[PDB]
Amino acid sequence: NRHYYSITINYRKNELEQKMLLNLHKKSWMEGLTLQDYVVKEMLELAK
Amino acid sequence: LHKNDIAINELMKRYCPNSVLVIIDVKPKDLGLPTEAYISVEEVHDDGTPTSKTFEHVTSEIGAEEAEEVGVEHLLRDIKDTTVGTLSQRITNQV
Amino acid sequence: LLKLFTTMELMRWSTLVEDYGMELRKGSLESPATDVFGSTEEGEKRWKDLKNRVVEHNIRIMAKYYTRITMKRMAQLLDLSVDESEAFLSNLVVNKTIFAKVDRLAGIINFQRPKDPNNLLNDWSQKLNSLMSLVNKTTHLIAKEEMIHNLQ
Amino acid sequence: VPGFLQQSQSSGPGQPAVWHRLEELYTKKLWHQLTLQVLDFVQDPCFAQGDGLIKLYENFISEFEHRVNPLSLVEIILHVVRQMTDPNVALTFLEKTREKVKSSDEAVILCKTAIGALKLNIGDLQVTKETIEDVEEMLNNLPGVTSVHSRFYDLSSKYYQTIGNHASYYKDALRFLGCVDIKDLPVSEQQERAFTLGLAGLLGEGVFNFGELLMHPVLESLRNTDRQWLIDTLYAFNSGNVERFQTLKTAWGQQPDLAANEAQLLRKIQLLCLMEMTFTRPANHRQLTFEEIAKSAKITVNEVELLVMKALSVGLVKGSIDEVDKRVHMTWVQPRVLDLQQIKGMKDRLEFWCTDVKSMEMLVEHQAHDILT
Repeated sequence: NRHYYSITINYRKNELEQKMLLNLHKKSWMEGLTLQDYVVKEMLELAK
Repeated sequence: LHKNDIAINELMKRYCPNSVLVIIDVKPKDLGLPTEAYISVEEVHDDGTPTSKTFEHVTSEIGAEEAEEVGVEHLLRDIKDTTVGTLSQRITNQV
Repeated sequence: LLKLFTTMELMRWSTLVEDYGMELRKGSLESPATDVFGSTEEGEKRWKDLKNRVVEHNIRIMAKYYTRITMKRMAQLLDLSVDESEAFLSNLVVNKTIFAKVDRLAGIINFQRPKDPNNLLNDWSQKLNSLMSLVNKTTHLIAKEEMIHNLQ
Repeated sequence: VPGFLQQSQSSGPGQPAVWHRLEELYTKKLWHQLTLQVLDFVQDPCFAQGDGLIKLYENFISEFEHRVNPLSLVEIILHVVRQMTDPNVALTFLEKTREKVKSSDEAVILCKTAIGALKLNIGDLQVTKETIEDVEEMLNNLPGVTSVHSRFYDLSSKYYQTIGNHASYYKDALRFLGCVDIKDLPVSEQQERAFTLGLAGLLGEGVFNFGELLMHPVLESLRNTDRQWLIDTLYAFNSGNVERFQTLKTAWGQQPDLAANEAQLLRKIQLLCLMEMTFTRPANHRQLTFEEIAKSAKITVNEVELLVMKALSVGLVKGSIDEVDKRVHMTWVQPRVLDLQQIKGMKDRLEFWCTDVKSMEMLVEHQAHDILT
């Protein structure tokens, strides 16, 4: 901070792109179709 | 894709043996995981057409990388993650 | 020879004897039928050993298809008496090549499967395996939806 | 040189009219109109002693011109070899045109198809497949012409004449039905094609399905002019299956070549019902009783084993057999083709899964939306 001073960084709204940034991220993370993903008693025997 | 898209790939095959085209979407709407991908091959046809060049669909999937989620995943900030085990699996079922 | 080894199914053992009974008269070279069927004490052992090839190769494919079988049906399928089956049931099971539960009171016998305790694989192969084909529908459906909607 | 075409000027009525232009074609040095007019003379049926005398000058033409594609050079020489009648001295000249002509357009694909065409007198079965396989190796890239692929089917179809894997002929027919869209040949020739095509394709059992593309539009237009009883028994193997009268009908009209495959084709209809009866019905109703197989397939109780277990190796059904009650259990299924009643039968039992699940899925959304919020 001697000989320098920092500067403020704010985001002018890209939200058009930022809205799809959330949609592209979460949809790809939601079971790929939301369908795909949708040790029985034994997983409950390991759970017990 | 208009029919003219056959000539864009064949021109740039000097750069790459097989040029994969990616159809994207600037405005997210429907029905799901967005954009698209095609590959350029020749299957001809069973009916006997002259050799037919038609782009076959390539499954597209989003992926991540280190250090790139810094600013990307920051700006949203409104998402609830996740929660795995209660709401996460059941909302999918309704969908 | 190789026909019985590939795809198996069923054939009358005498028809195999019709083919392998001519090799005695075949020749030119009779030496293949000499070392085998030419010797009386060596042939009778290899004849019953030839039986072990044809009868067990049925048991090998039948163990895959059982489920269950009646004892009387096994006799006409193995082309011999039920008592010869019990002898072929005893000598093959002591080799523990195929697990079998044999009930002689009602005649219902079967090859494996061990009592069906299975739970996970019943539910997993149901939900995981089969529904993967059910959830892959729209995946390649929108792939072909692009195909049909671009031309027509 | 100009005096050579002046003595051959008039071959009869109407011949000189197009030949007066032919002499002005090379003097103007335009080799396209000279290609098409000679090809028009090649297309014009002749003995032909006209194209046989000019083949020496046409050989000299290709020398200094060096450009025009050998495709026109192959089309003229195949009418000339009809006058020569000798495949030996012609193949020496045919390979001569292959080595002397080198261009970006492949001269091997058009020459090798011409070599095997003249090789039918060798007669076959020895050196054929070597020059037959060489075609599609170079033709693999780039098959843009797609017309030479029909010439590739010819010598490939004559390779089948040794009998010769009948099941491969129907697979080789895909290299014909898929070589050119339009027929461009008399349908009466193709109505006797489907004569032996339906037979031979049904004879060889190497192909287990054989009914996939049997509904293709260009072959069924031939099946309209073709003998109707042969098609009605083809629908037995296309859908059928039994239809016991139709599977016998193919043995009524055509006696020969069907004697060895008779009892075999009686086996194919027996494995064709196993997949359909579970496909046609919604089932399950999965496990089947032997008396039902003994009804449809009309087979004795002792032979049901060989029947259904052979289908296990073919791959149309994997279902194990329950031999206590002698009931044959089914797994998976083999779909074949489709029918207008199959789409209507689909919308009945397909959308029924859509309307039943979504109805009770709303019940999952209704009650359980309060505990989520």
